[PDB]
Amino acid sequence: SNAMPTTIEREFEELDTQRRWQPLYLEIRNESHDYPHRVAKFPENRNRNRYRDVSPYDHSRVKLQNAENDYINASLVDIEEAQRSYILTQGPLPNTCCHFWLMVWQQKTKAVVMLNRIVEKESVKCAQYWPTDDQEMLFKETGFSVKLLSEDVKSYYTVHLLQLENINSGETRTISHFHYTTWPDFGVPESPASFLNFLFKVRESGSLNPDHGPAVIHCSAGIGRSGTFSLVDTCLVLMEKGDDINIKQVLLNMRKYRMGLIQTPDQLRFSYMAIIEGAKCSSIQKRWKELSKEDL
Repeated sequence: SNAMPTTIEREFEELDTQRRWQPLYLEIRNESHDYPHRVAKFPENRNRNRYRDVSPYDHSRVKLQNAENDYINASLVDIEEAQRSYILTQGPLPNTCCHFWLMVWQQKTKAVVMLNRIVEKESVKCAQYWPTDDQEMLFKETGFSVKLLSEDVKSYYTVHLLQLENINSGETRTISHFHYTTWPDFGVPESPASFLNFLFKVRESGSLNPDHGPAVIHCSAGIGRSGTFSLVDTCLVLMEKGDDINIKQVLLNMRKYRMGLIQTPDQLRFSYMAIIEGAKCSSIQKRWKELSKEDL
């Protein structure tokens, strides 16, 4: 529709030309406001944090309602401008899987987006908090069980349909669990197409829309891969609404909700590439799907 490169396109060109991705990434690190995270650093919360230096801010943390200790390492990332809100969280610990499902229940979450593998370069990054066989999984501490209803196994992701049961009330909800299986830790998806096909499979289930609770997005720390997913999705939504977006300023605004979103210069560059390609969307999504080779 315009011959002239968009601002984002031109920024990308000269960022690449001048090899300026690391300096831009360092600028974002330098301009990121720190906010209090006292609750994360309570001594009784030590066994609730996977990583010492990845903490939710006091002002945006997700609270476990009606619990002795209401702490979970999870952040409500709220972009009013985009009518978009996500929970970003760490990969649950063996002792916080029960808190995870409580939070999914209380927040009226329909979708969980998992961007990590359980084991990455011989480090355990997440507990297996959902079943893969016909066995009901019990979370006695918060009173939930999870059962696998069905699964769709693609070449680079699986979608699990889960029955989450509040055992105290008998009430059940179907949760879509979108598991990206080939996005390495501190790394990037194989292509903008593979990432975008995944994102649009999440969108198409209705799981990111205002009529459900916030989607829960997690990886290992809930900032790198989770920040990439959330940034791209938020920038795309801002752009269709007709906003003329600065990706750097959108990232600094999302970083006010959860520290350290986007962990590498390459992740930042990939975010740009996915936003540039994503801006082009019924047939565009058809090409992404085929280029993703999801059926191999």
